[PDB]
Amino acid sequence: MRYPEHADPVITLTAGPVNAYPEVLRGLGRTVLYDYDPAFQLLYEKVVDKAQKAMRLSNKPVILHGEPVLGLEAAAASLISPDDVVLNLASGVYGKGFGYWAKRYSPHLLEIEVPYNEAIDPQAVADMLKAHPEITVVSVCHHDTPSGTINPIDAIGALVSAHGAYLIVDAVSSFGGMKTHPEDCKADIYVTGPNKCLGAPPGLTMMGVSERAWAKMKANPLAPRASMLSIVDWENAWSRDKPFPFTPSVSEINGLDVALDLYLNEGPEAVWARHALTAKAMRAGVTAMGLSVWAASDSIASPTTTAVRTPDGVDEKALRQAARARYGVVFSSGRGETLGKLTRIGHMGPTAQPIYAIAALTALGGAMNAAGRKLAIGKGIEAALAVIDADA
Amino acid sequence: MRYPEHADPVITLTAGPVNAYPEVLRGLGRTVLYDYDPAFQLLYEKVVDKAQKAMRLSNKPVILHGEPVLGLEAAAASLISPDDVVLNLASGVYGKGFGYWAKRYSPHLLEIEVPYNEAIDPQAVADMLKAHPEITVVSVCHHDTPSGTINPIDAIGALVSAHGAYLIVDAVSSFGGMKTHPEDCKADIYVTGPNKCLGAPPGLTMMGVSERAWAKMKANPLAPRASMLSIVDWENAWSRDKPFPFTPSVSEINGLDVALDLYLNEGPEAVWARHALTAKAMRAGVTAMGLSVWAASDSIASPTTTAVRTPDGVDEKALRQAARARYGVVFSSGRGETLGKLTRIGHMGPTAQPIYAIAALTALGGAMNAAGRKLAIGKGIEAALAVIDADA
Amino acid sequence: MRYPEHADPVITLTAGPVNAYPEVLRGLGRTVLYDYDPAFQLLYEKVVDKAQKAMRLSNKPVILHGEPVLGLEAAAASLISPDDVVLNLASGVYGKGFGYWAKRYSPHLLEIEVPYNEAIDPQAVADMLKAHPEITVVSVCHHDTPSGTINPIDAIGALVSAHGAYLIVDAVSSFGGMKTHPEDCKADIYVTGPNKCLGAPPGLTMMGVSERAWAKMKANPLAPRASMLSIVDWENAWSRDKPFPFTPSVSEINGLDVALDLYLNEGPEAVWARHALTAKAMRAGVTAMGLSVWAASDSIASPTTTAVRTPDGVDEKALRQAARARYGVVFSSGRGETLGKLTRIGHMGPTAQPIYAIAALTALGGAMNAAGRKLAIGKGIEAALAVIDADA
Amino acid sequence: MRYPEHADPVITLTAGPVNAYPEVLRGLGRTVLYDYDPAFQLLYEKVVDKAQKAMRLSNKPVILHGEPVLGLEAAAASLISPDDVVLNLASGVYGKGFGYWAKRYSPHLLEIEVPYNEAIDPQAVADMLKAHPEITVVSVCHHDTPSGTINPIDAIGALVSAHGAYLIVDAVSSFGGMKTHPEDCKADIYVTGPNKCLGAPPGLTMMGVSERAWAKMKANPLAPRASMLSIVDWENAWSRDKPFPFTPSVSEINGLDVALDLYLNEGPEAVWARHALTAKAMRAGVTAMGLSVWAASDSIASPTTTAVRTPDGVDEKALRQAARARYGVVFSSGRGETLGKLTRIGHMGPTAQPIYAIAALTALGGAMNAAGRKLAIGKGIEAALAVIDADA
Ligand SMILES: Cc1ncc(CO)c(CN)c1O
Ligand SMILES: Cc1ncc(CO)c(CN)c1O
Ligand SMILES: Cc1ncc(CO)c(CN)c1O
Ligand SMILES: Cc1ncc(CO)c(CN)c1O
Repeated sequence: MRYPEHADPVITLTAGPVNAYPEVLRGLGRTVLYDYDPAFQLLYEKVVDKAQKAMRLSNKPVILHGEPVLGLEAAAASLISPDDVVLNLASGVYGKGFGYWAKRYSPHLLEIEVPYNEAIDPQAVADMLKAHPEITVVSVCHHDTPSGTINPIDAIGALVSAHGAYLIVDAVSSFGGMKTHPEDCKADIYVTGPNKCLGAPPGLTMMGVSERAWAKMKANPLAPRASMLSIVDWENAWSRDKPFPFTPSVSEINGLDVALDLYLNEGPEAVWARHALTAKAMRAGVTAMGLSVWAASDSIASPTTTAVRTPDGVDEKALRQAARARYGVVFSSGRGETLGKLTRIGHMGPTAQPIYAIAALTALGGAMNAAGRKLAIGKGIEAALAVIDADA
Repeated sequence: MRYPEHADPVITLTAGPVNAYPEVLRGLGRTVLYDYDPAFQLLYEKVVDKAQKAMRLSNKPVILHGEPVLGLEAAAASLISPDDVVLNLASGVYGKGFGYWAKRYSPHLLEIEVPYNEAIDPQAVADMLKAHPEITVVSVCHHDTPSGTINPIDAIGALVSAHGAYLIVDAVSSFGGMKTHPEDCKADIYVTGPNKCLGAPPGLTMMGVSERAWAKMKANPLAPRASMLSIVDWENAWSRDKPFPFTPSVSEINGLDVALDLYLNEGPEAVWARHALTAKAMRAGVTAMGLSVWAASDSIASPTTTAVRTPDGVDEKALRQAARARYGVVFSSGRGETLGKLTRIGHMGPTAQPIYAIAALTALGGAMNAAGRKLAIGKGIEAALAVIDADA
Repeated sequence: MRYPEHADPVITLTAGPVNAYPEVLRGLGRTVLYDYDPAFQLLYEKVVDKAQKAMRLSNKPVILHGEPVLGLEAAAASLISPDDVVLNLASGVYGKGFGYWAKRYSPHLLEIEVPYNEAIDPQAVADMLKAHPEITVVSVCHHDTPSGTINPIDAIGALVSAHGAYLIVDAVSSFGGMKTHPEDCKADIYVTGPNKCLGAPPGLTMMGVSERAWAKMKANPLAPRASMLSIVDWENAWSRDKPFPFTPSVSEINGLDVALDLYLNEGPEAVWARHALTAKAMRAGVTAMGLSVWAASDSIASPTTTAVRTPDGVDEKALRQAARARYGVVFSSGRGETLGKLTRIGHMGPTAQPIYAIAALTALGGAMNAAGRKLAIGKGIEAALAVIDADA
Repeated sequence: MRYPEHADPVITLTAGPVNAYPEVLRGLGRTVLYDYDPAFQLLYEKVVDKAQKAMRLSNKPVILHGEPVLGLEAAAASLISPDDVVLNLASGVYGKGFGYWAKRYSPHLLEIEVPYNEAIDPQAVADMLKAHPEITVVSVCHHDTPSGTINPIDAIGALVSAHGAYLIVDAVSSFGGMKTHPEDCKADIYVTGPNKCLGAPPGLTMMGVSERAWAKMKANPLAPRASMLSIVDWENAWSRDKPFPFTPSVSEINGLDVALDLYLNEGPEAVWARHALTAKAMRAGVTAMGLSVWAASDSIASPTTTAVRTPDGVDEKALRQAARARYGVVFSSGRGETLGKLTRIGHMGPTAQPIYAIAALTALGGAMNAAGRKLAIGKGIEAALAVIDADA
């Protein structure tokens, strides 16, 4: 049998979007209230509170009404002034991408770049900060999703703070899937969203903003105001007694409310543990069947996405097409420089369950063997199962 | 009895958000596909196709992934450059507000302004264009929602086309509720969304873009690129064979898909008819009970919102609070310069049914009489019912 | 304009089914678990607990997996033995109907019957019990829905208990809409369901069973066992550690779980108050516009349904057809003997809000006037509004 | 990690209930119409029409408003009278169970019984009918779910028709998952429902009734009338111009409407193919890892459920508990005489996709090996995958 391209798949095991939690799907269908209805004003405030709790934040996170690219662009536009000296850290497509936004707002850009299967060395950051005491802003990506690798943002954040500089963190594809919070890495702007590990669709940004970041932005006359890019205009919008700069995405708020409930109710530590275990099983299976994990070392592989290096001679696009057509299972391609070079299996929110690693490994192996590889699929499944069983 | 502020209301009869069509609420809970899944790529293309059909467009409308303030800001930022001389037409909050964005992108701003219960006079537009050959861009709001009034955008658009200028039209709260289309008014940029008459929640922008506008925006070094504010980045994203500049709001697209099906299946003309009838009945009831329609004339009153002038001396905020607390019915305040001057009752999508005008009249009259007015509520209901019963 | 018969209506204001609460609609879409999954076994037990709390029951209510006709037939089949002497009380279609089931299970049937707009006199019950000391079972209907009238079941229950007889109560269309509980009327079998005032669809029965009723049924070898009609087989099915006699209606259980939450969370007393107020406003409006409430006295009119007598010369079916076609509002016909003689407007769960009485009165008046009546519709609305305002 | 019993599982792979199709879950949340609303009357008629098309029926199927045990009990109660001599065919729990209801309605019962891993032999049926001209009714179960085995009902039905007897067929867990229709087996009563292969929750019965069966039931003084158990009461209820004996399960009808659309739109043959492939892959994997399929032969194994024999010495209850606790995968126990003897993995509707066989095999193998077995799980997965990859 074959699954047609036009028809829905059986299991979406991508690095996001994945299907939302079923409760979130129902939540998206909640009553759409007028945004100035008192019941909505209360709800919105409560949602900010839940987000604050989930992010372990000492102050209120800002919700912005676009998917997280909005938060990242807004952070650059607001926190980077023309006299700032920015150090951008690039270990993949998103990290490198951010430097282009930094250069938009300040002509002074320094960069540390590593190969797109490696991680930034905190010591290299320290060496750079010593060489360049003029640095005032540092930007880093936690999980550079198209690479499935993780940067040590807490160690990096400690060094940025030691140098009196501001830290911008992209944690879009890590928050909620592993231990990470604005406080942990001493972030001044910490950008995430509910559309990766939290199991909601794309549409909203969740942003931690330090009191020092608030001061800097509010004193910056170039920071966007009366603009979709404005962070400062949303400063007090959490309050039931305050207006919204523009109309909030009411249904997305309903979805986020449920996503936060699910996360908080399950227990963040338990949620992180199942992401890590699913990924660990996946990597063990990949290696056992004769494939290679993309990450330069196991230690930097993401607990929320496994990137698998495309073997020589294998057409990666055809591979994904075959996994879907044969088994109904959808994986992600790479992006930019990693496009065509790897395949990504997400382990995110609803898909962060070890049984999904088993399904993924089988479909990946099956498609690889259809492409003429001679993988030991059974061996891969047993290796993955051994990881699950050893944690039991 | 009293309805608590924290509890949900019984009927939301605002000028938006209103509760979405029940089908749309269910639609929002459809499968969230990976955005590069072939089934989603096809779905997105077919949603753009539906929007093109709904908008009677000769070319593809652009969907932007924020609520229509994004469309309006992006249009200013992309189409208006400092060489342009902008004529902004202002008869209300949104019309005047657009001038602020125009001035951000060009120092040259001329305006025709009328009080916020009037419509722009096409003779004044013709005269202004004649006196100012230097005008290159003209902006106008179709339904300036906080006033419940309509501008004659088709005649205005023809004058603008004859002059040789670009036209930017805000049809956020008119499209889908009355006859209007980019073609009808020779729009170069026509901004709307599904969150007023189309009965979806806030989150997306539907934008008609003329071939001439495309060329102007793509030529302009100052037009946003690699930005939330970019229209040009999204030119080819409708196509199943093309990537997305950033991740689309997948669940909002599911909602839009349903909203467009409802509209096209019902028949746009039939849909416009019931908006207009609901509004006509509303206005008749308002006048018969002893209140005044805000619009300077009945002829410019919107078929998608009835704005009712607050009797001098009545506390409009307390009035709305009373309507919700006594009867569970939610109305909109004014906004900006109409705040405190009037109350708005929306007739939009799911609320554009004449029986809702009856409910609105009773709650409005009841709240007014609680504030010491002596309205003839029965007379109001009978006048509204006569309109319904007379409809041919 | 006209609403086609094939298309959905705007507002369903019948005596049930009405549209479910929106939360219940979402709840019906919850995960369908295996009935022997431990999470479902726990859920089912919790649902019984919630039902017990809502019914103010000293012991567990039984949920049966058919709409309440099942409970009523099962009660007759189980509690009525061939040597029982049954007194059936009939003030309408359902009360009279029950006597046919009683006669199925015992040849000994006595009856008190009153006209179908009147109520049973507790004194007549007392007189009958004195005349016939051999009576062992008495059956009564609380709200005989096709009549929109209420029997004094607590007073009647006290007299039945005084005579040592068992009491079967049909509270299908009263429970949750007014103060009534098995304990209040000393019921031995108390049959209701969530498909009237509780705002869920039809499918489930909620049955209070006294310990004395349990003893009687279990000792009755003719009581249905291994049967859809079995109550006794479900005795222990509430327990997470016990099996289900047959497969429960899992999705209906999900709906009931939400319905109970809504009721308990709002506060039963507050729920009853809004049913009573909506009905009170409705009756005041009916009378003021020149129509007649069917009930012989206002005191016996149901707080959950208003039955309106059809004027001479008016085609009641055509009337309902016109209310729907003209205004999109759906009312109930009568049933059996009341069919063609009255129209019913329900005030049940989601429709038990006074603003719906206003909509109902307008559509009823409008349709009556279309039929050549000359009703004072405005006067009716004002009378209804006066009732609402006097409770404020 | 461990999945708590109180928390939801990851994948329900039981022989039903399984989670409903996502479209059905949404369908259950459709508007609940008044049952006498013309739009519902039409909808109900069109749902019966869809069921008739799905069942390839020459006449209208009857929908009864309880899960299919209602259909089976009602069929016994209506079709079997004490003059009848019933031949009950028993190869499992449901087959044997039906004999109990037969005996309730006629004292004359003959039976052909085989052990609960076998199928009824059509030669034995022919011989029995020959030896017993007095047989007037024959009952058979198509898929006796607690055994995962299939009886040859088409050949059996032809023998029964030749004999001149009525045939009652239980196709609850076969219809929609393999080729079978009332016509195919000359059924006089054919009982099924949407809660197994059709991917809806429990609550409705779909019943094929022959013209001959109608005449027999309507003649029988003992057939239930004015009863939950009545088939005869429902004969004309499909028609938009006819009343309902009691209130239909409106939300279940919405669910059924969607389930039938899914089935008819996909193509019944295509649907049967994927059930059969999923099952075939499952059986291959079970055997290759070292376990035994319960069915006496592969040829009688159901394409909608794989029953796996418990290795002697293994605690089957603890096994299922382990599969859920370790892997979040839910399997069915046996029932009655198969309880403790085997574990069942359903392949039904939404779970009838081959990738689910892979997940089931891994969780089953993992749980078995945790109980001290030494299964070749990798080998099992590879054998299952080979079946998938071989499918022409
Ligand atoms: C690492 C990362 N950053 C930012 C974004 C923008 O939302 C994405 C989404 N691909 C992402 O994966
Ligand atoms: C006329 C108008 N324009 C733009 C917007 C921004 O979405 C709104 C919404 N108030 C509006 O009513
Ligand atoms: C009073 C009454 N009793 C019993 C039933 C059976 O559910 C109904 C539903 N019409 C009813 O209204
Ligand atoms: C074969 C069979 N018959 C009847 C029923 C009653 O619905 C079931 C459900 N276990 C079944 O599996």
